[PDB]
Amino acid sequence: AMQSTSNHLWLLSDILGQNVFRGRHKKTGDLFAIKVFVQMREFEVLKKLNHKNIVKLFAIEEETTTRHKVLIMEFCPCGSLYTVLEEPSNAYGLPESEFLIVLRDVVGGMNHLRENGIVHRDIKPGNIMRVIGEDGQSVYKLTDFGTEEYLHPDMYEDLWSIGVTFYHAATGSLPFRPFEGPRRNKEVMYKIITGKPSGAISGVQKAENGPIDWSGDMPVSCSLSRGLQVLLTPVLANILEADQEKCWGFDQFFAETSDILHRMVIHVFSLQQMTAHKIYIHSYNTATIFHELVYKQTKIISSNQELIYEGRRLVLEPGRLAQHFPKTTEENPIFVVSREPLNTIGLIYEKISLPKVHPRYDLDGDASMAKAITGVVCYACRIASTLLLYQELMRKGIRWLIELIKDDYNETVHKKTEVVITLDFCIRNIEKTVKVELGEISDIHTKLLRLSSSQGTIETSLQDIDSRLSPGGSLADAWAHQEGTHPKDRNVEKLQVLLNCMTEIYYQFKKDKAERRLAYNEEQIHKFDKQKLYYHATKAMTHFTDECVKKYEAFLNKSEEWIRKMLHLRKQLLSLTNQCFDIEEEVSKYQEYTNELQET
Ligand SMILES: CC(C)c1ccc2oc3nc(N)c(C(=O)Nc4nnn[nH]4)cc3c(=O)c2c1
Repeated sequence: AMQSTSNHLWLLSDILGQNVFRGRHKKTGDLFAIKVFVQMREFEVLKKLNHKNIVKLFAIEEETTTRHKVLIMEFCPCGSLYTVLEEPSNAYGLPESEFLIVLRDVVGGMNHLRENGIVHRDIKPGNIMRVIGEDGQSVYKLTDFGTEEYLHPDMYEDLWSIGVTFYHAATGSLPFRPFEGPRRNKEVMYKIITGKPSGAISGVQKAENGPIDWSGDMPVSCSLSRGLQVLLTPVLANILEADQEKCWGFDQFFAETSDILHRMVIHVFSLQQMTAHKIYIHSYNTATIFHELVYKQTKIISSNQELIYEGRRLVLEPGRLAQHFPKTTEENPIFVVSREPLNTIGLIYEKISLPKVHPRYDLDGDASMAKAITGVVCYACRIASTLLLYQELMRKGIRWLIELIKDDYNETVHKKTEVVITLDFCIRNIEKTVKVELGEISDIHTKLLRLSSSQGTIETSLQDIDSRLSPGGSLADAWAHQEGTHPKDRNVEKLQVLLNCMTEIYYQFKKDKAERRLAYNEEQIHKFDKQKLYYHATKAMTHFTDECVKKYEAFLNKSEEWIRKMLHLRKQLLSLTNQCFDIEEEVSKYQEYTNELQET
């Protein structure tokens, strides 16, 4: 039993959205999204609507048995944005690149709809479908053109649900949540929106009939980079208040969003702070503004920013455009160091624990619980891989920094030889004439011998530093390989195994919730795997805090000491080379003084 048309057919079991059925064409076999329910104009005008971010309405037919108006639309095997947000890997926010894709498609689609003049208003993650492009990345489209959670305070009685959708995608949770959720606390919801704190974007009621925790910045669990949060906070803040006097409008919205989308990414890893950062800078900006953003994200003075890339010093000309910078990834960034002592902070993340498991056999409660806990383990896996990444970037940055310091030492050796050759060829060229009026030479020797003495002290204090830049010389990078975690331990994948187990159990509970009840056998399987879920999560957190976190903190403290040692050595070597330059010119005051007398 199924429904058919002149060109398409569909089964009622393959139901998509509740109606829209997953159908096929009678002559080609290609799958289509079949929609089964003045019109003949407003639909044919929707036929011509062609865009990358718009679900192409293919045709309009009439069903066989009921003669209903059936819409032949494009099929999207992946689902909607809401389906993507239901996965545990996005329970605390989408990945950064995926978020940029969502923003680009949403803006690029709504701009086309405004060029054609179609207001959507009800724009939720359920109205944004996701397909797979020919390149592999996702492509999001609009289709159905409000919802109880995405309504405007005045409509609750256009740029609002867009902001709520962007916050939901960036943080994994809704911006305005009462205690018992937007259900019986619905009035609180209204009181939360009419509280319009202007700039703030978040308000969480963490107690029944309690207060509302307001916030203007994104939560710590947000997986976006700090720079992307800096550029994203005002865009949401200015489109989330009931005042039409203080609303941006689509012109300012599209302008600022287009400003964000046109910025290339520069990966910069603060080594002395052990903190990774992404600088969003246009391709036409100069390196001065780049140092400005690096300062605004790391508090490092622009003139003190010394950059390292691929094992070499990197000098950025203040006028060099950003698009001509070397291409950098998350695993091959541009290390920034400074001569000023910097505090060793490390990674900042939200420390979440395991929510307790309930014994009540509840097909809905076990589903929501499994979703929450699996999202927690996903966050623990993300932070685990991020800590491993910070440790490896730390090892590469240190192993490069020691070689850079040794290069500076080698240049100091060059200048030292330049001073020694002149010192000898000027202290003995005078003794050539002495062995043939006495104060003019005695003073010279009493100064040149001082020069050779202090120069010798520089030699000893230099060979001491070369002894410090040797293996095991109270400055070797050997402890970094023998402290924190490594990809050899395979901790990220060790957590990802239990993550796949808990994800399979979660999906099976998602299938068990659709069924209103289970048989006895399937019930006992549901309970057994419900306990195995708790065992998997407990083992995962045990392996996370008692192996990844401890090693990371040991490596971090050790790094905090080695940073002090390295800064000390850098100041010493700088002082020594400076004591090699000012005496390089002090021997220039004597090489031309008496060695060249005046006589016809
Ligand atoms: C249940 C999930 C796995 C899934 C898989 C494929 C899907 O494939 C779709 N392909 C479309 N073209 C539209 C659509 O155009 N509009 C629409 N339906 N419901 N809400 N919006 C919707 C869907 C789905 O739901 C869907 C879900």
